[PDB]
Amino acid sequence: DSLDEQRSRYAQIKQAWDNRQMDVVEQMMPGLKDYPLYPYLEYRQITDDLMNQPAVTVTNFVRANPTLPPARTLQSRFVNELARREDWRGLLAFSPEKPGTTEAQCNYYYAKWNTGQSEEAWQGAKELWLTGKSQPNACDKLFSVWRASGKQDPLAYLERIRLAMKAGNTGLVTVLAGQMPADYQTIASAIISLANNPNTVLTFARTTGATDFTRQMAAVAFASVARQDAENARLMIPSLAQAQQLNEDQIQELRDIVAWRLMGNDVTDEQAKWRDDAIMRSQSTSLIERRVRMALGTGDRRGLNTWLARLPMEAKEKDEWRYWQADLLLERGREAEAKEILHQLMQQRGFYPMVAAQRIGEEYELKIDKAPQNVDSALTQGPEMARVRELMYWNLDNTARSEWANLVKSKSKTEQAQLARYAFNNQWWDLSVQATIAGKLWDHLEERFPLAYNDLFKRYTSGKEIPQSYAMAIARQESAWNPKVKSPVGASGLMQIMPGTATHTVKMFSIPGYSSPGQLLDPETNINIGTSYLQYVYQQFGNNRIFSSAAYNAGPGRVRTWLGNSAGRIDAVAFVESIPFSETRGYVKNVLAYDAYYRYFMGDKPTLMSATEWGRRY
Ligand SMILES: CC(=O)N[C@H]1[C@H](O[C@H]2[C@H](O[C@H](C)C(=O)N[C@@H](C)C(=O)N[C@H](C)C(=O)O)[C@@H](NC(C)=O)[C@@H]3OC[C@H]2O3)O[C@H](CO)[C@@H](O)[C@@H]1O
Repeated sequence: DSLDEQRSRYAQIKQAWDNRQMDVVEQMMPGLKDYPLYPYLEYRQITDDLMNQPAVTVTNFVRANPTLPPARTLQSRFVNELARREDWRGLLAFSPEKPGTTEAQCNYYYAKWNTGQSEEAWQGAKELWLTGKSQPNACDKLFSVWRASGKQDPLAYLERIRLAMKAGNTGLVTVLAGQMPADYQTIASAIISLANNPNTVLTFARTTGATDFTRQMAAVAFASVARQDAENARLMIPSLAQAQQLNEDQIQELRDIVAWRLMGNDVTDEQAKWRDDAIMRSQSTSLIERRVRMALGTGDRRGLNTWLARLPMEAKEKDEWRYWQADLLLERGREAEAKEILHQLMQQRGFYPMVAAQRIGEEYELKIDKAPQNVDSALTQGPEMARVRELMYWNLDNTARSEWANLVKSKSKTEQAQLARYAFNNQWWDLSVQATIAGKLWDHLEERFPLAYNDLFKRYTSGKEIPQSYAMAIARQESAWNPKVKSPVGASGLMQIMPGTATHTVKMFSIPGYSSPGQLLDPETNINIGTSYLQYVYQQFGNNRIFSSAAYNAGPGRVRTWLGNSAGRIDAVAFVESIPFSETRGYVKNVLAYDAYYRYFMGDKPTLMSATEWGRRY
């Protein structure tokens, strides 16, 4: 036998298994014991009949496979199965210690109650209870018996209502208030009315006794009101402060909430004056930073000087604010002071350090730390690495990511760098990036930005205007090179393409052969459709990477709106910094920095922006 022959038998047993040709599977299983992925076959077998599995079988499998990701998750999964059987005694015999998942934890504590360990059951219940998040259905029975015991502190009950409200979990706020303990029954209806409609906040505030609880509840609803109508909330502050006898800090929080909603282009002069007075009296760093961005996005020089100065000392340490301090100093004719800041920025890694270099006409120096010459360690020769090798061979990147996560975890920086280089050497691009992240190897640029799917990117950009380096930068930011990754919202593959976008792109470009979003997990298909849409927004916005990256992330419409706001009054850097969506702003910064890294590894000059992008009016 050989690894090569086992690979064929492995693919064949999975094929038979998928067809439920169990006679073939039973005959083939024994002959695959020496294949690295045999534990995955055993796991599938055990879970196939989990409802009839004795605990001893599960315990034995979990103990025999300590580094197998699914063996680790089987612990919590079986705890849930024992709960389903109502085998409380068995659950604790199988899992004497608190399990890993929340659902399993709910069942673990209910098992404790069922076996006479009430005090311990209550300690766990309270810990699972104190969250604004909706917990697993399994916890319902636990919270119920906990409350029925008389040991549930009513203050803890009211506290979860506060947490739920803050989390925006109004459905939970309502359910809790609907089952309100007698202690707080008098305000139950008011709370339900507040969660149902935040516009009842003034009524809520006036009809309930002002306490820390009602003040916090009202403050959350107030922010919901400000989001729907900033003026309505602005005008309500006096009455709310009087209704709840709010102190200075509490009144300022209300001012901050409204100020956040008056950052639009449509604000009146009265609203703008009120907003700026509120921000002047604020202690909120993020609010002041948003105001600075408003000055940057409108070309307001005096405003930039004023608001940058209002930032607390700590915020002024940030790369962006240091650059904008230098920008102000340059215009003031303080060359030496400004250029020393820019030179200090150039010594660091990132977007601004590269902007600093281009600003003063100096070539940016990439700091590249090399991994060790020898990457072969005990970690690269053990059984877990052998499983990683097989998983990657079958293109099971998500499954391999979990194995790799265990392998790089709790390792020295040296070992994590060797693992990154080992992955890099084997062209396991996503694993290479994953190891650099785990080890925080930020200056190991070669392993952080591998030339992944190079031939495909070249082929699919040769007929387009978007640079190959640019398409790769976008992919790097989107998927960290894992072709099988999907976001919570459904974005898929290397370029994180949404199903709707793929369909719309295929139609717009008359691309053949696309019939299912599942194909987005194929590297070539993903790169084909992704480079197509990227080229679309690129040409639509005049071959400008700031606009195309922002459009790829937030959509063409948002970019048009932002450009209508700045209206040709600002420069490239101010446009990037003033982007109002933090996700898109960070996305653009990362992509521009990554494109420079890719140009470098391709042998081109890594200048941050083209002369056209750098000099254009925004
Ligand atoms: C698969 C997916 O969800 N993709 C979305 C992508 O999400 C990234 C995102 O990465 C950010 C930039 C990050 O800082 N990640 C950490 C792990 C990191 O240290 N990165 C290093 C700088 C590096 O070298 O890469 C994170 N997501 C969020 C929501 O914050 C998270 O980490 C990796 C992925 O999940 O973000 C894109 C938008 O920026 C999105 O379009 C894409 O669907």
